[PDB]
Amino acid sequence: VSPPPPIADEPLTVNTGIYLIECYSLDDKAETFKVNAFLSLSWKDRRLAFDPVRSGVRVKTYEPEAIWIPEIRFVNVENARDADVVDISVSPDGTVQYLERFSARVLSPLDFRRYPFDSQTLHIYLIVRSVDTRNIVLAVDLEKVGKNDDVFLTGWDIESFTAVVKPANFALEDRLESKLDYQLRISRQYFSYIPNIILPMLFILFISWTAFWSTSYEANVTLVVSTLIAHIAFNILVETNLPKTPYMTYTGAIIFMIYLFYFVAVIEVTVQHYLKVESQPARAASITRASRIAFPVVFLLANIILAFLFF
Amino acid sequence: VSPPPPIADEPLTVNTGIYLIECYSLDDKAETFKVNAFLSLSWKDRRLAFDPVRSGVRVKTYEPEAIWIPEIRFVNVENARDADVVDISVSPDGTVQYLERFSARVLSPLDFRRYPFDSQTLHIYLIVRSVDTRNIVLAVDLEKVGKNDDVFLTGWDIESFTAVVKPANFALEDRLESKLDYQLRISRQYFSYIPNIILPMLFILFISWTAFWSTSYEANVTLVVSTLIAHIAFNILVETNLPKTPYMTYTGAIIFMIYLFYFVAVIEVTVQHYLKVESQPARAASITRASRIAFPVVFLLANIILAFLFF
Amino acid sequence: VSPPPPIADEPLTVNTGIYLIECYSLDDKAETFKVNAFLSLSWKDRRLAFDPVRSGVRVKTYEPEAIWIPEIRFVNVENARDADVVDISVSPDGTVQYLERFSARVLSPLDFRRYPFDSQTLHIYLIVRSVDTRNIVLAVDLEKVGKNDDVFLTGWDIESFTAVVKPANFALEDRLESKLDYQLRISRQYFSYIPNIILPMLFILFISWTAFWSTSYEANVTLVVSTLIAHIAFNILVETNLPKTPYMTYTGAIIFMIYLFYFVAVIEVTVQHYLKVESQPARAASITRASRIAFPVVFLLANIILAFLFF
Amino acid sequence: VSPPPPIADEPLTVNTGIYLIECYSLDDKAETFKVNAFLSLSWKDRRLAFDPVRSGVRVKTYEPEAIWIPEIRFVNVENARDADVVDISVSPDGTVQYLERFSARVLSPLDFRRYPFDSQTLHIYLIVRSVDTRNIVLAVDLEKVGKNDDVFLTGWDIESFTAVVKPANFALEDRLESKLDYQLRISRQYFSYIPNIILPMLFILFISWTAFWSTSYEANVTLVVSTLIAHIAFNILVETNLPKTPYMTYTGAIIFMIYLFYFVAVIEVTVQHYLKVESQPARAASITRASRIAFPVVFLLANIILAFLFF
Amino acid sequence: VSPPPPIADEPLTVNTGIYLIECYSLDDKAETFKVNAFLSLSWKDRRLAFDPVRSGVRVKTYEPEAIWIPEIRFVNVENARDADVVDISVSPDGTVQYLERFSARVLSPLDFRRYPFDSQTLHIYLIVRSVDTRNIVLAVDLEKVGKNDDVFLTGWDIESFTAVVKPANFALEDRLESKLDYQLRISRQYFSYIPNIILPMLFILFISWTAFWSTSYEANVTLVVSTLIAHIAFNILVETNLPKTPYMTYTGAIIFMIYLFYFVAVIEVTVQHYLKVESQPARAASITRASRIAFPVVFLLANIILAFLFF
Ligand SMILES: [Cl-]
Ligand SMILES: [Cl-]
Ligand SMILES: [Cl-]
Ligand SMILES: [Cl-]
Ligand SMILES: [Cl-]
Ligand SMILES: [Cl-]
Ligand SMILES: [Cl-]
Ligand code: NA
Ligand code: NA
Ligand code: NA
Ligand code: NA
Ligand code: NA
Ligand code: NA
Repeated sequence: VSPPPPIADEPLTVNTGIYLIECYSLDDKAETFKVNAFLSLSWKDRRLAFDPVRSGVRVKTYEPEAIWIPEIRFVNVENARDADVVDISVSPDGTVQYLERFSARVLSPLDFRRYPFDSQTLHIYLIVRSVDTRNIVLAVDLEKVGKNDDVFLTGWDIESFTAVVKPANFALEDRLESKLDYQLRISRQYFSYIPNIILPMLFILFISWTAFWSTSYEANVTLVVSTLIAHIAFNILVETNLPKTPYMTYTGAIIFMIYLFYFVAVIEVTVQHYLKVESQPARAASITRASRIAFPVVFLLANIILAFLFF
Repeated sequence: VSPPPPIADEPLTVNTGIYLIECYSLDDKAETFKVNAFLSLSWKDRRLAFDPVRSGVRVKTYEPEAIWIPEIRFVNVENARDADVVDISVSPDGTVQYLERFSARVLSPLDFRRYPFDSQTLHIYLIVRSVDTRNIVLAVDLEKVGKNDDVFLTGWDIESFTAVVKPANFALEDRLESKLDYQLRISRQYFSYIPNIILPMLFILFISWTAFWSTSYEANVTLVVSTLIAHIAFNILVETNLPKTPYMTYTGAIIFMIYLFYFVAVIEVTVQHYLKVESQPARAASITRASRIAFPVVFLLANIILAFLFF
Repeated sequence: VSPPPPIADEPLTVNTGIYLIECYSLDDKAETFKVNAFLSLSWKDRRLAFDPVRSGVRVKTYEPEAIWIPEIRFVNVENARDADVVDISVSPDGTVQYLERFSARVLSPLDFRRYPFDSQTLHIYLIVRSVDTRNIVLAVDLEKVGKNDDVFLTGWDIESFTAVVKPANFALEDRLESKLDYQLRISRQYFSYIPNIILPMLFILFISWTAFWSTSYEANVTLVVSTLIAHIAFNILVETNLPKTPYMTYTGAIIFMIYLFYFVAVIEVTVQHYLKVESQPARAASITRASRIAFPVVFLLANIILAFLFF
Repeated sequence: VSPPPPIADEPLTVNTGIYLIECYSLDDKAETFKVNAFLSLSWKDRRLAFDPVRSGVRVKTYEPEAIWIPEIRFVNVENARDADVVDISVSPDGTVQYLERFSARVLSPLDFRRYPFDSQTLHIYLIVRSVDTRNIVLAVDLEKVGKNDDVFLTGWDIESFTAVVKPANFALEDRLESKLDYQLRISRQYFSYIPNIILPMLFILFISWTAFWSTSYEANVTLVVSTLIAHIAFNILVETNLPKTPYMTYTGAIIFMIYLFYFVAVIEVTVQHYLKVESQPARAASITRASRIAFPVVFLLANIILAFLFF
Repeated sequence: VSPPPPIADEPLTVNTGIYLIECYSLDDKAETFKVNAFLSLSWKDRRLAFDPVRSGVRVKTYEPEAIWIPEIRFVNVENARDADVVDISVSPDGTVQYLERFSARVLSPLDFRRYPFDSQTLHIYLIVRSVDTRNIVLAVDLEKVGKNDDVFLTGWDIESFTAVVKPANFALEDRLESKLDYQLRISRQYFSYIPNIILPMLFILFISWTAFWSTSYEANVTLVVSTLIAHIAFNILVETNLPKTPYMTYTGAIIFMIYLFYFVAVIEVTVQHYLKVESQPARAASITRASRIAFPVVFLLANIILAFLFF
């Protein structure tokens, strides 16, 4: 088999569509997601044309090996897609309608800057390479792009699944390549982060601030050091759910800042004890009373600054 | 091979059945389960009809390649099922009996709202896409739906395996699609959660309440902060066995609420110490004595409220 | 190819044997084990019979495709076995000798009631489904059942590998099915649990009891709470190596009971401090002295009761 | 099929190229990385030459089975590459142009000495084994070596992808072997290590040094021991992201050194308490005051020495 | 295809060789290692004899399916090897030279008694089963046994790769089997265990001994209990890298013994406090002073005894 011959000098247009059946396993650390979908292909092959009257058939079915089929690949996949051909239908003018169901693990970078209040645009890049005989170009049949209503991605909200209609045509290894960008827009369900990480982390921080209403150094050291350790546990927990980024994430920024608050609280607790031992408690009392206001105020303002820089 | 031709205009009815052999790996985080089962298919193909008197044979056995077989797929699977054909039998009137043994990893959402006292309905969706020549519709042969007595799903009780007899017929990418819903009803074995998570979590909480019978601030801080850390460990342990949900689970609610009790216990311990330092112990004594009753009472009532909202 | 025809009305007897080459990966949480073995099959096929004199051979070697071979399956496997045919040999009277080497992941429930002093019976269920043409029944050739001397299952002692000689014949979807039960008896190597979990867990408990020889409330609180946290760590460690069971395991029972001992030790430490503060130390001394005997005595008796109930 | 015959006595030159499409999963512990790339091959097969004016066709497209193709393998792969042939083109003179898209998991040792400020040279070794008929030698077509602009390796910066043009020709098992070295130069994005591991580890260390401004032994013991435990947690966290090395890494050296600082701080806190109990506080005061300067000074100098030895 | 016929009555000798290309993933817990190697095979099949004059060629190249190939298997593999035939060369007398490149996960028991200062002998067992027509025996061609210079097993030193030249010929299921033992001798790189586990574990132990220079019970309890918890963390860390053994490992013995030292240190700290409360500090001072010498001395002697018993 060889590619369909051009009537004039035109490129062969392969119309495409992706219909999502299942979306699962969005792995943040790996920056991958698994997909199960229909891939539809359509092109004209004059050599397969027929007259309906003398044939007695309005449509003709073929086996993949019997006819020429464009070698369509995904750019951003781990391994080649697992595909099973569903149907190959030919109309009288030789218009081929190809349908396959596939499953693939897709590599798509994620922007963690606003985590866990982030949104992402996942990409599925469709590609075809041209042959010596002719140039093969991809197109989007919008009527064949979509997703099942039941498509759920655990921990995410699916906003839209659209295709950038104009392909990116370019040369690769001295042959032209036609690339389409299918975009799946998603937004993270931040809900669970509030009772599981955010609030517990705030509670332990506020508990360390009770040391500003205590003159007991031994108790103060216990309050600040114990809560700091619990903060380290949350920092470790958060970083296990995320890849290493060359930038600060919103959560990472807050987590990092909270260490400064623990560090300054230890200085305050030390200064307070030192003065009381040096028979200067009036003074230590001034520092402690100021700290009761300063710590929550600086915490609020620093958070407003951070939220502003990130959102 | 091509589909059996219609006598009139009727759709081809493919009778189905699923008989569960093994159920394993119900993964809560992934919202998947693995299944090993028999898939039974039955349809009439008049082209295969024969005379039983002259043939002397009641049944003819065919190889899958020799005859036309409907392309039956599962909607909610990770990858296409791993199937092995067991038997193909044809009756004299041309009724085909197909039997395969398959294994598949099934995607089925779980409702964690009542965890670990939850029940689930797992789904296995069977599907067929109509061909250009004719419309294919699915039916349930109840005589071929079931499960082996030894079918065990570790940590769950299997209640029933039934099929919704009426298929969901709909158009998808300009063809008809016939979908059947096989339902596996299961209930979680909550037993182990009691001695492993629930009771240990209650013991540490009650231990924090012994601070209401102590005037030692240093010991009190140690009691409340140490048990709080142990509570954080249980919170982390619980969240590792569960996916992130856009809602509160029953366990999540209790775990979250317990933080409030630790937070208020720290305030009480602080207030008590502050008053004793300020030479107001009679007052501190009133707050501490009230706390001895208030803490267990509010804990009981808050739990009754939560159990009511969730069950 | 079709099954051997019956001389009278007899079912076809397929003689079986399993010879274990390798046993590995007994996964307690998954309740699976991996096996690498020889599967031997033998049956009479008269159509294959030959005269040794005429043919000039005493044995005939065929390829699997050339002759009829029974469709033998394993019931309790995750996926169908990975098998490679080693030999097919036909004797002059049509006695077929089939040999394959296979590997499979087997599902076999485990009873954790006596963990880590437990013994198990792993099962490998061989099955055959009858054909329209004839009924197929399985038998055990004891001369072909065994295991390599070097077969080792990490963390277990292999006791025996035997087969229940009488098959379980039953109807499944109006066809006879013949099931054989191959049993691998194993006993857990409990050794390492003693220095790694049991003794460390007892040491920390005994350390909590030193609080019965101390009047220092602050030190007592530190002793009991710190050791309780270490006990929580061991509880978590143990539960990670085990699946969730709808029953109490021996270790689970001891682990759970030890919490009660920590809880009562906290009450004692609290009561002691409360009385001393209330200027009643003579009394507190009576409770503390009683506790020094009561705690180890009740611990020993409770352990004798538990060991009795479990063994 | 057999290899192309030599015109004189020359070895067959197979021109190669690797074009990276995707780079993912650089696993530090496993010392592996996954790659998805184009592999291009070119050689002269005179038996395939044709006339350009007579034939009318400028290029002939063959199926892999139709022609002789050199058996090209990767040395440093876990399993054989997953490959799909994209195109085979023959020019009039018989120059074959082969193109495949492959995916592979590559074993490539990493030097962790400067971790997390390390750079690596990943290798992809291409190999060909000569045949009895003739010797096969590899060459690099630099026009066919490259990488997609979008190639991202999470947590790393990709510097260059080049090939050592001169193959390593050697005898192995009495036949010639021709090996090419493709080099992917990468540098680790150390950014995230600063707020996640480095700074938290420095903060806890500085917190231990507040014990040099405290006379309270009980508080000092709590400060030094608690922070040491947090240091152990960071040591464990770091070692989980790294394989075991027969050398010290930069981070490993710092982590190890910090233990010495905790050890000496415990000695100081002990010495201070001992002297105060012995009614020698003037002296304990001299040791404590010296420690306030000595600890940060020795820490700075030891770090300058370490950075010098490692960079 | 059938086996080559014997000239007299001798068994067919299949000469073997294994050349290691890659060694990776030595998994201590699983007692497995992955291997990528060349498997060379050589046997005489006179039925393949040819005249170079008539056929033109001096050596014939065959496809595996075209000729008889001995069914060579590995005994100790999880699944059947992933193999790809590199060459099948037949010389005029009928001597076959077979070369395949394979990858396999090998089961090989490990002796952890001296861990992490242990050495191992990994085995790769090659096997052939005899057929009816004739007996097959294996031999080692030493010229074809070896390893690539670049072969590295992360965390191990490779000493030698040799074969036991004499096969183990034995009967199995009424047929002969010929088994060869390929041995890979390795020694563990213990380096990293010193700064990561050994020294940190010794530092925390020595820190607990500072309690012998302190009269503060509350500080002593904190010193001994905190370091004990850190010791538990190291015990857990070590046991995660190792399988459960029915014997004591060297590290396991030291780790276990250190618990006894913590237990006795708690007794000492308790005894000291008890006597001081009972107004007997002179005596308490004698016990504490003795402990300062006894603890390090008994620790040194117990380690000399253990090192002696293990090495
Ligand atoms: Cl693809
Ligand atoms: Cl499917
Ligand atoms: Cl099976
Ligand atoms: Cl029955
Ligand atoms: Cl029957
Ligand atoms: Cl390869
Ligand atoms: Cl093998
Ligand atoms: Na084609
Ligand atoms: Na068919
Ligand atoms: Na057969
Ligand atoms: Na070829
Ligand atoms: Na304390
Ligand atoms: Na063969």
